Formats: sequence, C-alpha cells, structure tokens
Amino acid sequence: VQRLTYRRRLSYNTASNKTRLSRTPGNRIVYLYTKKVGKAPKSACGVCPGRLRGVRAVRPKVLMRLSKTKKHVSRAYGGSMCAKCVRDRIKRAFLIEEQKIVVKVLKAQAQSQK
Amino acid sequence: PRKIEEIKDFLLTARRKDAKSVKIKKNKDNVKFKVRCSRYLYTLVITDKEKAEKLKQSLPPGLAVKELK
Amino acid sequence: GKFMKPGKVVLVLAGRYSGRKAVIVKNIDDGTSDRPYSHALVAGIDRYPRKVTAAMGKKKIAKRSKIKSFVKVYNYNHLMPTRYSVDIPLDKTVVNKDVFRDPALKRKARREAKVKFEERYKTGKNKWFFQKLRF
RNA sequence: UGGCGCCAAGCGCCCGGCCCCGGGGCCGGGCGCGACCCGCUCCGGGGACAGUGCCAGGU
RNA sequence: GGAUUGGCUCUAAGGGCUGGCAGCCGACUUAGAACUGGUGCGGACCAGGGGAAUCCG
RNA sequence: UGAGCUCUCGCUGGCCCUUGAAAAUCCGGGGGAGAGGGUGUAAAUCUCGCGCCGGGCCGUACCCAUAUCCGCAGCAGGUC
RNA sequence: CGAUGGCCUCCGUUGCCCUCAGCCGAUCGAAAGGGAGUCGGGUUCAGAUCCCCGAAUCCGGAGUGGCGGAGAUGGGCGCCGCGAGGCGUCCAGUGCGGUAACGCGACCGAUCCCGGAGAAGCCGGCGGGAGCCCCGGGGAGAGUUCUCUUUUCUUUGUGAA
Ligand SMILES: [Mg+2]
Ligand SMILES: [Mg+2]
Ligand SMILES: [Mg+2]
Ligand SMILES: [Mg+2]
Ligand SMILES: [Mg+2]
Ligand SMILES: [Mg+2]
Ligand SMILES: [Mg+2]
Ligand SMILES: [Zn+2]
Repeated sequence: VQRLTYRRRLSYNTASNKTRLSRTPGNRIVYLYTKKVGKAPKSACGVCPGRLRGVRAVRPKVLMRLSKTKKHVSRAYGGSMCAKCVRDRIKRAFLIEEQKIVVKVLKAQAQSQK
Repeated sequence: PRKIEEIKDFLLTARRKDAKSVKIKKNKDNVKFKVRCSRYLYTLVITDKEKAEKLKQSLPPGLAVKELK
Repeated sequence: GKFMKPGKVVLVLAGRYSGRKAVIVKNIDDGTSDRPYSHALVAGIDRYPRKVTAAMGKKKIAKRSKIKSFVKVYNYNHLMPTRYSVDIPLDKTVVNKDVFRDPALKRKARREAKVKFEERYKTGKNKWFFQKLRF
C-alpha cells in the first residue's frame, strides 16, 4: 500500500480540494483534482421540482464554450421552462383571452339592452 | 488524438499545409500511421499488411516520413 | 357530437411548433394501424407576419407580410381546439398523409400552404388566425 | 384561473428628395390630438407647540 | 444473584447461476453432539465491586 | 468473492420557537427595433470543422517538530 | 452636421447636435469561501504539474477576415433538346426531423424584460463505482530444504482530452 500526498499547497479538505485516485502509466497511484459537479437549470415555472432535460449539467463558466444546441431544447421557452408548464401557460393564455372576449360581448349586450 | 477510420480522409489531412510529419509504427497485427498536425495527432490503423505498404508510397513527397524502429 | 372537423382552427400544444395556430386538413378519430391513437393532419404557420402599419412603403409591407408554414400530423392530446374556423381551401392531393414518406413533395405541400395562407391573409379576413398568441 | 402587457396604433396638418405623365407615382422627414386646461409650495402628517440656546428651582 | 467459556472430530440450518427437479459455484455465521487435557480454558491484552440510607443541587 | 475499510456519486428519510451567505462571472428564454438579395460570382449573418498570433507581474529551496516555529536553550510544554 | 486617412469605394478616427438610461453608492476586505483552463514519462548534489520529451487545453485578438461547411439554391410558365441536359420570364428561400419526451454540425437580430447557474444546514439508512485488503491459479526472481512442504515472499500497468 502506497500512502499518497497532495499535489497543491492547499492542505485542507475544503470544497475545492477534492481529488480522486488514478493509476498512471508509471504504475503509481496519484491524485487527480476533480471539478465540481454541475447542475442542470431549474424550470422557470417555480413549481416543478425537477430540472430541465436536454441541457448539459456543467458549471456556469463552461457554458461559454458549449454550442447553442447543447444549452437549449428547440421549443418555445425551451431551455428555461418545462414542457408541462409551457402547455399550461398556453392553455391559460388562450382561455383567459376567450373569457375576456365573452365578458366584453356580454357587456355590449347589456349596454344594448340598456 | 483523433482516430481516422476510413482510408481517404487520412490522405486528405496528410496533404494539409499544417501537417508536419508522419511516423509509421509497425507492431504485430496492426500498422499505425501517425500524422502530426498543429492541434491533434491523427492515427490511422490498418489491420492487414498489403494496404499498408501499398499506401506507404501514397503519401505526399514533401511530407517527412519516419519509420519507428 | 364530434366537433373537431376538417375546417377547425387548433392551437398546437407541444413539439417544436408550440403556441402556433394551425388548421386541421384531415382528422382521423379512429387510429390507423401505424398510429393506434386518434390523430389529425394539420397545416399551421411557423413565422407569423410582422405587425404591418401605415407610413411604410409597400415594399416593406410585402417584406413583412410573409408567412412560413408547416405541415404535420399531431396526436389529439397535443392539440387544443378553438371555436374558430377558416374556410381556406387546401389541395388534398398535394397535402395528405403520404407527404411524409419523402422530403421532395413535403416542400411542395409547405409551398402551397404558405401561398394560400398569404393570399388569404392579404384580404384581412380571419385576422385573429394571423396574430401570434401571447403566452 | 400561478398567461401576456414598454420602446404607439390611428387620426389630423405641413415639408423634403427621386421618377413619370400642374397632376400622379416612389422614397424619406416634422408637428399635433391620441394622453384636457390652469396653478405658488413633491406628496402626506404635525405645528407656533415639539426642539434648540441661555438662566432658575427640584432630584 | 447464578451457570458456561479451551483443543479436536462431526452433524444440522441459514444462498446464488444455468437447464416441487438436475447440475455447477459460494460466503460467513448460529445451534447441537462425541472425544480429550493435572478443572484449564474472556489463560497475554482489553475489561462496571456491590447494597441499604441521610443532606444538597 | 466479501454487512470488509476509505473516498466518491446517487436515492430516501429524520431535526429545528436553529431553516442553515453575498458578489464577481456566465448562460437560456420572451420580444421583435434593424439588416440581405432579387435568382446570383447570391448577400447579410454563423455558439460548426480546421488554420494564424499572444498570455505580462509576484511567490516557488528547506524544517513544519521529543533539534530549523513560540517558550532566554537541540526545554518531557504549546502549535492547524 | 462637420473633417481626416486608407484603391477617399466602404470603413476607421474623432469634434458637435438629436435620441437612449436607476443605483445602492469611491475604494479596501479570504495564499482554507466563489473563481475558465495540464497531464504522463525522463532529468539534479540540491528545482519540478515550473526544465526537456510527448500529448492537450482555456482566454483574448485579427482592414482585407485564412479556409471549408451552413444560410443555398426549389417551384411555376414559354421554350430548345428524343431524352439527358440547357435557355427566357415570374414566385419563394433568416435550416430540418420526431405524435411526444426531444434530436441533428451551425441554423440573423438591438435597447428592454424574465429566469437559471454561481448558491448552500446537521444527522440516519440503503444502493452504484473506484482504491485497498482477501482467495484459486499461470509466469519471473529470491528464501527454507537435518525431515516435510505442487512450498513461503516480491512483482505481474496506463494519464489528461
Ligand atoms: Mg480558494
Ligand atoms: Mg428528612
Ligand atoms: Mg448540578
Ligand atoms: Mg517544496
Ligand atoms: Mg479586493
Ligand atoms: Mg482566494
Ligand atoms: Mg484509466
Ligand atoms: Zn414547471
């Protein structure tokens, strides 16, 4: 068993000093420092607890070098809102518009009777 | 490193101005052609032998060739 | 009885074309073999014409008032019907379920749909169908 | 009803440039209603008391 | 407040994979029995003395 | 092959009269003001592939402890 | 609006006018918080993720952008041509597929607005993956061999992207 040491000057087990074991071609065990785990974006609905699909889960500054398609899904509000909430929003908009139209026509009928 | 799997695009990258040298590795059961470009090293692996040494004269004349002994 | 007829205006509910308005051109309330679910072939508009107005030249008017259309078969669960309808004629031979087996005549179907949508929109009738849904 | 809403529509009155046959066409601007007018404190709440300065008595 | 505890030789029970069964693999456990030693067996190490009451918090 | 040890990823639950950071930086979306060309040598525009150039300044030896630190010291102390 | 340079083309440089609009307050404050991006092999008396070798990677920049590919090249009509294919008029063309989750190598767009990541406690249980340990063998080299021991010990690998 080969006990192994750190490779940087940070000697504390902080959130940035996270390593993993690897076997080099020289037949030795060494530390490789790992990047922090990214998170997929959360839906803009504010209710759905899951995270969006089709988007890579990497750290924010890694988004600068990804392609456009890897960061979004080809749909209206895609890449920022979930499909279920998009459908609900669509239905809601259409139905409130219809409700307003019928209310206005009823008001016009009442005015005509008056 | 990048692996090239079909025959002709290897020559296509070989004839690029960027390419520096091609080295030929001859192990058992494989023949590897390694072309060194600016960004990547492109490796083309041939399983048989006859394709290898009928391609060995197909490289551009102005491109350095190094046989790994 | 059944209300979703081959002349209805439908708000498309899912897929890449979400929030668009389409017109049903052929409904099938009983699923066929390849599609057990009930469905319908519809023609919609992908790019609504821009908000045209006065005090601009008719070259700009023509450039803005141009439609991009799509033709697609949708499940009924992904289609929201409305109480509106448009009597725009679509050629059955050009626009049919057989259009999807190749990418050659699908372009023809989209061409015909786009042309018909433009010539109907220019008249000003069914103006609600040609304004995007703000959602 | 866990939707959207801005960066004017419209109307009216002027002006410029280009082209065609004083008229028409084409392109591009300005102003005003839309969005009422006039005024002396930004709106409210207190106010000649709160408070402050200096004296006097008590603690 | 009691009893047992070692060594050795066994038995029984507790599973997986493939094609009520058959074959092939298997990981530590638990219980019971016989034999045996100059009664010795948590053999070193580790490892709570106990009970009846009073005062105070 | 293993309820074996360590690390790590994930799922799930419990506790709170405790609910357990901010900003730099980066990204997606809604809108649709603008731009391109009149059928071509197509144009504007490309978060796609390859290619070209550069990355300045400061620290970097060793001890890190019954002898390189602090206790007057090669101090049975202390020191993450 | 005014001037300059570059084949004064088109753009750059300004100077003036019109138009557009918040800041949570200058600035400092972490070698354990946040914070893009380098690994393997070799080398010294004393230095290595720093030197050499070999493989990478991030950010920034570029009049003419250096280049490919995408935007893209279709349809109608009158034709020629036996056809293939080639002419002359019109019309479109800011991509495409999947019912859907979504996918494809890119797939115009400003001021403005919304959202996400950065960005989250302690403890418990379980599962997956590595490293280590363990068992049965093949090698290679060592140890014991008074008797026995197919024996005992060491070693038996592959980076980032
Ligand atoms: Mg740090
Ligand atoms: Mg008493
Ligand atoms: Mg006490
Ligand atoms: Mg050092
Ligand atoms: Mg600072
Ligand atoms: Mg720091
Ligand atoms: Mg590996
Ligand atoms: Zn949601």
